[PDB]
Amino acid sequence: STGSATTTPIDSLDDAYITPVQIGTPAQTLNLDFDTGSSDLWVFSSETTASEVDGQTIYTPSKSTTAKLLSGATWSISYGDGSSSSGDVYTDTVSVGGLTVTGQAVESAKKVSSSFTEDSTIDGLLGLAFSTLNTVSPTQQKTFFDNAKASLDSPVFTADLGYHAPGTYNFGFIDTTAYTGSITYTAVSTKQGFWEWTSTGYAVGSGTFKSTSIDGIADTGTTLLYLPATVVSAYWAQVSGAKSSSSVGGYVFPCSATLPSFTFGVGSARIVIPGDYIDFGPISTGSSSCFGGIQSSAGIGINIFGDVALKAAFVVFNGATTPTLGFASK
Repeated sequence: STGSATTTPIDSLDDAYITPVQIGTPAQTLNLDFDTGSSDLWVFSSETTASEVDGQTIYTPSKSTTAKLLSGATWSISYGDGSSSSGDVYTDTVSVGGLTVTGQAVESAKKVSSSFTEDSTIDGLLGLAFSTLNTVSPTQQKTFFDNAKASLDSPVFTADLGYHAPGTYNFGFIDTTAYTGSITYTAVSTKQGFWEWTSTGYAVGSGTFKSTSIDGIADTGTTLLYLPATVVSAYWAQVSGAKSSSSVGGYVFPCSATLPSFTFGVGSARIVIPGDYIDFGPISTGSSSCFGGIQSSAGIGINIFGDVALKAAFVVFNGATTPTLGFASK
């Protein structure tokens, strides 16, 4: 089997991407944030504290003839941005782009933190990291991809995120029309539960490539590109007036600037992030200070190849017995 679904930016900045997902019988379609950095499929629901729902579409398990309470199971998750959610668990039928999994754990939110409530466009998350990170207790549950894998034509999914435009998540096949050149595959460590890999270096604009190993994670659920402070300083030094602002929370730059590109290495191959992809717009409405899309990872503990990087590539998440990642230009 295969599936193919369009993913759409939630706003004009590409702050996140939503993909429609069918849950239950009859189908209830929710727009979920596909997150290769986490491993829970959780949704706003009829169980979510009413004051914490503000415009989201909810899953109502009592209206699904295939929903079953997973007795005794609870979940609770905290994300790198400080947001969180928790609740109980159903199993139900879940379809993405024509690919169907029966008995998928659908984690129903009883509580969500303010940033989820405040984002009316995201009805939940669909985790695509390794199932070892799934938070369901006392019986850990499998991701949608893990459950689908054996049925897929090939045990892979691909992320093709757009810049200021829709893109595609495919399951079970590699669309050879969706990228240019060849796909360069690189090793993955699953020891932390992430799609963790080592970039071979970087360049800023037209500058020379610096060969240096940068371990980080391919994370569709993180907006920006988080890299070591040395790398980030080298990038922003090429932008007149750019500075790191403690009060804003990262590098800012004059909105009048033209940003240089940023290149990252995948083996001997190179992925070029155009400068425009690094512009996240005014820090507050009407400001002439703009927020940068490349930020320091120093306070995180891990480097994160988030959407800013991934949207410049066609990315293969290869879930073969030994997982690997593939990157192609497009």
